[PDB]
Amino acid sequence: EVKLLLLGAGESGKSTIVKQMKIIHEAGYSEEECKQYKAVVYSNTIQSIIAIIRAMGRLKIDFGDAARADDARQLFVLAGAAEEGFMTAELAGVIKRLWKDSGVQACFNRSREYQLNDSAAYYLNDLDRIAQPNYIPTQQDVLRTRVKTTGIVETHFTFKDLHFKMFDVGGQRSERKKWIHCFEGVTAIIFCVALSDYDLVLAEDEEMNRMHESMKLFDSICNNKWFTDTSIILFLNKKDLFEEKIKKSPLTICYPEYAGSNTYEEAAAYIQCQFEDLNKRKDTKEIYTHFTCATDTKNVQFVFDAVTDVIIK
Ligand SMILES: Nc1nc2c(ncn2[C@@H]2O[C@H](COP(=O)(O)OP(=O)(O)O)[C@@H](O)[C@H]2O)c(=O)[nH]1
Ligand code: ALF
Ligand SMILES: [Mg+2]
Repeated sequence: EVKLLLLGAGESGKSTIVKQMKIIHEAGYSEEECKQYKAVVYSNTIQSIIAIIRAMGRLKIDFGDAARADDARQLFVLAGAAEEGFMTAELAGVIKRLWKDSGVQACFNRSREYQLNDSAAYYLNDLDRIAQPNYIPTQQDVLRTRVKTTGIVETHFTFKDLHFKMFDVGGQRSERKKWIHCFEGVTAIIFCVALSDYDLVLAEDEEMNRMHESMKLFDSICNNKWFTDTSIILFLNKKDLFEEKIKKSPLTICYPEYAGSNTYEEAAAYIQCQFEDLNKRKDTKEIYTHFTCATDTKNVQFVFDAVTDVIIK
């Protein structure tokens, strides 16, 4: 009986790691379970297109083609069905024309300037498929869903003859007050960090850099004497989004003294060292770091397999 606790700031990938356990250790989501997320997919998709159109006003960005104005009006007239688990070929068209508009795209490419779901493009780019009549979300569609965790979620599974009890909590500031309820008998903590957060700000605070917040959290948990005997595993998550982002957005936004290049390998090791540096007992305490893509099942499988042997030692 092993107890794992998934900690980290909001949207770091904790719940997505939990979803993988089902796919990797069980048999993935059944049809009835996939259908349950159908409305979340649609809700997520409609909320993402609205967040972009909402930002265009704030940033004063015009549509590329004047006619998009009617489509934008139609969107709100029709948005209500989507939430109920319904997508009409009419609504689908509206969203598709909007998504392809150059002004909408220009706004999309300035997303660090507001709050947008990591999966907006994933879904918006796959509209034809997800809008089909009789659509049932795929395993990846489920993994891509965004649903806020509030409270404590407990999940169980068997792996390598061990019975796992995985604990997951909410990372927003207002939720952190609930973390101490899970502190008992923890075999290992899996601290999730979103690498692509380096240039974003807190949903709960536009004055606070998202990566700095994680550092504050990791420093706290890692050096908490209560966890002196718990294995600290660090997942430097969203390696796939970081890879694409490092090429165009400067890391000096987060770490002003970074003198390396806009490359993945070099910028990734740097962030690793920043976090590993917070450990105050480097000779007595070990940090087990892994770079991950929580939405990629094969990646998570090989990484979880390695993490368990560590737990098995
Ligand atoms: N592309 C990409 N998105 C991810 C990854 N990890 C999680 N996501 C997406 O990021 C969003 C937030 O993750 P979630 O697991 O809800 O985070 P929590 O708030 O920490 O539980 C969800 O829509 C996920 O599908 C990753 O490595 N790559
Ligand atoms: F934003 Al998270 F679980 F911390 F939804
Ligand atoms: Mg969660």
